[PDB]
Amino acid sequence: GSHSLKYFHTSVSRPGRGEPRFISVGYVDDTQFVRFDNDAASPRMVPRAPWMEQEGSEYWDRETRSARDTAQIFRVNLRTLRGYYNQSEAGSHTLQWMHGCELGPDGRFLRGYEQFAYDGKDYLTLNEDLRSWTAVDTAAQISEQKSNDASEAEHQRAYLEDTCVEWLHKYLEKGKETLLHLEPPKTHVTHHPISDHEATLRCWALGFYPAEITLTWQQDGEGHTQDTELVETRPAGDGTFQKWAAVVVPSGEEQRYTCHVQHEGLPEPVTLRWKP
Amino acid sequence: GVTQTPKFQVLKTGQSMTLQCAQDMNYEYMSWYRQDPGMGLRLIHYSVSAGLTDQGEVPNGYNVSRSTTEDFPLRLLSAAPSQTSVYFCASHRNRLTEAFFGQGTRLTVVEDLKNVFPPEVAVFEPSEAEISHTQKATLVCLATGFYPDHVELSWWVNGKEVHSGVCTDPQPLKEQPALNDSRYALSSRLRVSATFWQDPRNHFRCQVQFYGLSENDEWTQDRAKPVTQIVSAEAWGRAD
Amino acid sequence: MIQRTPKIQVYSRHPAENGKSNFLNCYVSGFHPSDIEVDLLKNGERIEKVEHSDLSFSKDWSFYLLYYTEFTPTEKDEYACRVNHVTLSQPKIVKWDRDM
Amino acid sequence: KEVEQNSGPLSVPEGAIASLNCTYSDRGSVSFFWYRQYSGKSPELIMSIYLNGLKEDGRFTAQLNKASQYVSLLIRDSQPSDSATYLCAVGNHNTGNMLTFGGGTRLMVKPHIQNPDPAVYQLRDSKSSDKSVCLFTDFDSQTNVSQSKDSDVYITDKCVLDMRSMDFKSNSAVAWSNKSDFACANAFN
Amino acid sequence: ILNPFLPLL
Repeated sequence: GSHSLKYFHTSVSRPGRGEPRFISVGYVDDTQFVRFDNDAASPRMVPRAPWMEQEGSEYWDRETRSARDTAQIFRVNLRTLRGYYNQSEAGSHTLQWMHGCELGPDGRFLRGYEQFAYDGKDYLTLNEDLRSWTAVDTAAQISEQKSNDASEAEHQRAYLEDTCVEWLHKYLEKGKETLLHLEPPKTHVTHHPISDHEATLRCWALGFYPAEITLTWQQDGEGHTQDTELVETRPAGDGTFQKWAAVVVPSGEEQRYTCHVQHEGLPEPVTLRWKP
Repeated sequence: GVTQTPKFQVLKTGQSMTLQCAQDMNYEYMSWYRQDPGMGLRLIHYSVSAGLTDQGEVPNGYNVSRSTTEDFPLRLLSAAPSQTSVYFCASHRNRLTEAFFGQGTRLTVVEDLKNVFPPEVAVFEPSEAEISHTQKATLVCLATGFYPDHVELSWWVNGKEVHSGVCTDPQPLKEQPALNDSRYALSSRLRVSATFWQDPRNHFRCQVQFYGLSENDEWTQDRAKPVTQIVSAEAWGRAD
Repeated sequence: MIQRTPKIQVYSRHPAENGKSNFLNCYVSGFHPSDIEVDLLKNGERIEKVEHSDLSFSKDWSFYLLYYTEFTPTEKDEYACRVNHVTLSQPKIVKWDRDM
Repeated sequence: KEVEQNSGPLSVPEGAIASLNCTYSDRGSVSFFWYRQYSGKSPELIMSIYLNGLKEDGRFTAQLNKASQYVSLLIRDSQPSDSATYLCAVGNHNTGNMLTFGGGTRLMVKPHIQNPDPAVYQLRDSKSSDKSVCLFTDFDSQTNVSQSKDSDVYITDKCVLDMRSMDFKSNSAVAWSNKSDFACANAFN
Repeated sequence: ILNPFLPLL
């Protein structure tokens, strides 16, 4: 619901070219705040958000140790899954792991999730109850059994219900101005003649946070099926996001066309028109 | 699933040795702890995977290495009395989950091998005042002058080992509380009905397993070699 | 063994003004596996001060990355993004159009 | 220490409930364990706990409270075999050093002696040695046995034996000396 | 913070 702490882990095997590549990133809501990358002499976990620049070495030392422990086990697991599926030792393969916790409006735990993927496809999922697993196949069933025997669910639930929630609180406090004080879209319409008798109206939403947004074109305030191209929401590179929506319109009929923007950072949905 | 050797061991101040630890489970994490008598376990060294090592709380005196996933030898560089202790090896799936310990190693560091002595054993027969007044008979076994404190006492009745009616002291006594190389005493009790005791075909044996010196240790003295050995004593029942 | 070809967009952080400093973005997403080459071109030449973001992925496991560099657009200079990935026979080159 | 347990020892009457407690100093701890150790043997795991609240397994209940930084163990219906050292261990995620153990709490389950008859007997050697030990027996579980005040006289601790088929428990301590001065009659004072 | 608890597949 209200807020989340998620991590995304990628390990890629390179047999013959040393140990697997391992990258780990952490997000609060839509804001990345830490990263660990083992392509380096001594890879450390490092900050990726200015509100994380004021943590002491106790943070970085632990997170670095914890990151390296993760890389290690992901190496081991990459080996195991290669066996399970009897693949050649020459092949490069990808094990991914996402997990997160969400707060409800009361600031308390609402839900938790966790999911492994091998070569870009679900492998093993922690169920909603956080007490058991779903395996996609015979190999993943071997993994289910081993995690049952090891009480892995119980350990994951402690992380997700408790530790994860408690640090999310800390992070939301340290990045309050960015995470709670949202950034609404700066919003404008541009105009691009296609021919003699038609033009593209392009509705821009720029500089918005979080990433979730809706841009709609309407015709005399009603839903039309003209040509309406919508680009995928993209990062601005500074922590905010961008999107545009476009319609082709009969030249001279531009002002029958309104763009509607919805975003969590706006007091109210906004409406926008070409300004010649 | 964790094989640790040796079970017992005596060392002279200044010797080195290696304690073995093997795991079958192929876990990444292995550890060494030690425990002094009546105390907690304290972590010596550990290893998060093949070819990595770190120091625990009490690294001093010891080295470790992790060539393979499977084995994690501990190495006493130069033996000292303060390293007299019980040493436990462990394996772990994760850094912070359950530790699965080995059977342990009891290690006594002694200033000279001519302090080591096997125990004398004696069986003491029930009091007739006890038989009269209670209709029960308590035999006492008593093991004397052993060192180091590495013994296991058992009771055998008619050649089969017994546990019912039996009771061994928790720890032994120092014969010479003053001396730092004091030899030890240890007592036990077997209690049986008067009736059972008074059948003289009934055979009572107190067996005391001792752990001393190995073949390849060196003995340079009059007395025989305080080698690993059983020392027994026996009584038969008695009509009166 | 899933393989998905990257989607690409090229764009400035801010609306382009000739002579004004800015950032040039190439956004690749939707791809798997994660190995990818991305470069930003000025008049066909590889720019060298190009940075990129930390590899992350979507709900569907498909990866995304942002490559970016400081730049000052002019009417004359042409900018593009070169992408290659196991799923492409040949580099995909995508021209920066400032209206998009 | 980082992990605090009282060393005790603690008594519990047989059949009664035993409670053991453990505190730890570092809020960053995330795993908690109760191990049991029978004298000079390897710790055997009783229970693991990671979520706040209660966890039950047979006669054993563990309570974890991370806000107050304690774990406890409760033993229902205490048996002789529950006599042991109970070791508390935490996983401190801030420091990373595998599991950290407390100093251990030693628990003695004490059975009720049905018909106490404190007596001292004297035992002759099975070989002609003329040697003898003194046996203090059949006292109650609240009687403690004082340590030797004489450097030439040896007195053991007390231990309890169980004549299973007789449904009968006796306490016992042994005493002996080299001096011929030595009378059993007043050995155990 | 990262998850301390790492499944072995």
